Amino acid sequence: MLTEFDAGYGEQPFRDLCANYPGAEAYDPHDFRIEWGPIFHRGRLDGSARVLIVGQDPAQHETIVRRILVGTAGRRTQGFLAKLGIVQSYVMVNTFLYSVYGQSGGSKHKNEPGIVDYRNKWFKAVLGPGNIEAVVSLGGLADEAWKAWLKSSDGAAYKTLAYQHITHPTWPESSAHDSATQAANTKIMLAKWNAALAALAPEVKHPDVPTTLVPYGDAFKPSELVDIIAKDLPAGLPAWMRGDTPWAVRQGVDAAAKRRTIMITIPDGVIP
Amino acid sequence: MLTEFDAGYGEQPFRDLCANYPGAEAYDPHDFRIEWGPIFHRGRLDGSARVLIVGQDPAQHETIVRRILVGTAGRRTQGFLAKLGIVQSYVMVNTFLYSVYGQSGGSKHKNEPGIVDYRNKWFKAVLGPGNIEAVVSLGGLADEAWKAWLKSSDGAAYKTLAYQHITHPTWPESSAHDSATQAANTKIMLAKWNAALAALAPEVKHPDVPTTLVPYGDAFKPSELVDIIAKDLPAGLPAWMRGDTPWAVRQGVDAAAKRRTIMITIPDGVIP
Ligand SMILES: O=c1[nH]c(=O)c2nc[nH]c2[nH]1
Ligand SMILES: O=c1[nH]c(=O)c2nc[nH]c2[nH]1
Repeated sequence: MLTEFDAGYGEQPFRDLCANYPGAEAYDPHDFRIEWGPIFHRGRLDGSARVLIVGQDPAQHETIVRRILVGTAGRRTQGFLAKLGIVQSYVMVNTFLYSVYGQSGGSKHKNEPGIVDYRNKWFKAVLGPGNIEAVVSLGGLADEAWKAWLKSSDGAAYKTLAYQHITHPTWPESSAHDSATQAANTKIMLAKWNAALAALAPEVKHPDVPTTLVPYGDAFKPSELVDIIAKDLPAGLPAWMRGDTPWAVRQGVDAAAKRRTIMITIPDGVIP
Repeated sequence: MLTEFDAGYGEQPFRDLCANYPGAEAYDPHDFRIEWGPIFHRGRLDGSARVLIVGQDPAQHETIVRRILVGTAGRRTQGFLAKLGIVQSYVMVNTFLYSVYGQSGGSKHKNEPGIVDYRNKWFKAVLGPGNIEAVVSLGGLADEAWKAWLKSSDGAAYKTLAYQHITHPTWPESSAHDSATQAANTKIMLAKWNAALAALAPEVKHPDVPTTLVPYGDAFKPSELVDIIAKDLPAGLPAWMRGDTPWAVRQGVDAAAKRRTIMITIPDGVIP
């Protein structure tokens, strides 16, 4: 009858990190959805994490759960980790605290000191315990974020740490709308992902589950889409918030109204 | 620029309480909104609480914030405590972990062992430090909840503790729709609230701010409506979620759709 949960940011240095976060002085209130407040991480902050994930920016599901990467992008990432034998021993952090409000106008402010400095503080903290043995960045901006981190004083000691830059999980659906082109690019992604998994498997010497590598096909299998674990969510959040069915979307008659609203809908089958 | 927050349930005995909570085996899944998961509390759990508030059941605002009494009822309660000099030294718990559906019935189940046993555990925990000097129940069901606690072995030792049953803060708008009856019923409530404050002022000997009691008039004044404090909310939640303007409602084309959906709308003025 036991249900696990994440108990948040009560221990240092995370406690101070979450009380002194940057707002409109670092993140432009127009090009960033700072109106929803910062979503900080996902995963273990007790030091048991073995792989670090660097994502890009949060979406609307994350805006409700208050943990990053809990949508479709997250479930694809869970399956990627599962292939390495990693089931719970991970920590994820985003390139941006807030969501980009574009227009994909994310790279417009990638050089803001107030933004990079604060992210580096989170990198310094999660890497501090020295237990991370692999780092994976999602997309090109996370890639630039990690590489800019290794060029800083505090991060210079991680140039040797196993690292793979892979394509952002939502690239196929972001690059085209036709199911045909989307399916073709997915095959291209899964092929590139297979190359990264082969390079990381020998570096991950402490998996939650010993696992022989099984590569992706041309398309995703349902088993390669893994639900977020209960242990990642705050206390009390229902099981369907970490299920396979979408439940949050932005809704508005125009752009101004759509930005101001998130609609939450419980999947069918929960309520008798 | 420091923003405080509640870091949840990482310390015992609360950690185990939030990992082993009751579901459909104690709360009937039709007469209770268990689909949204449990909302546990609001306030201090470090032992600095001086006043215990016992509420009834959570609403749609609480379902997003994941703390109880953050809606209009909560803001009226804040102002009630503010008159006793209490600004942050409090802890609040609901009679039910979930929000009844309806209802109609709403009290069919007030005596279910699976419900009361678990609530008593939360009572025992918050009261353990022996720092609570006054208890206030909201509504008739919260009143019976406290009385059921005093009839238990572990709770018999609190029959001596100063206690006041006041009317549930959202009763006037619950009793009638015409603004005339609402204003009339409010006057009756504020009269009963003033009666409770007269009885509790000498019992609250450890206020965060020494304050001379100012009784209510015939209607609520803007100053007697106090916004929930940042320290009560999880890390990252934006300031407007603890503002004076409603931003959450259940909405649907029929009863079934309304139960499955919550609408979140950012107040005007937040986004530039
Ligand atoms: O937290 C997130 N990080 C991401 O990189 C991303 N992409 C889509 N959705 C996302 N959520
Ligand atoms: O947490 C809550 N407890 C209550 O008793 C209540 N009444 C209205 N809204 C409420 N929220």
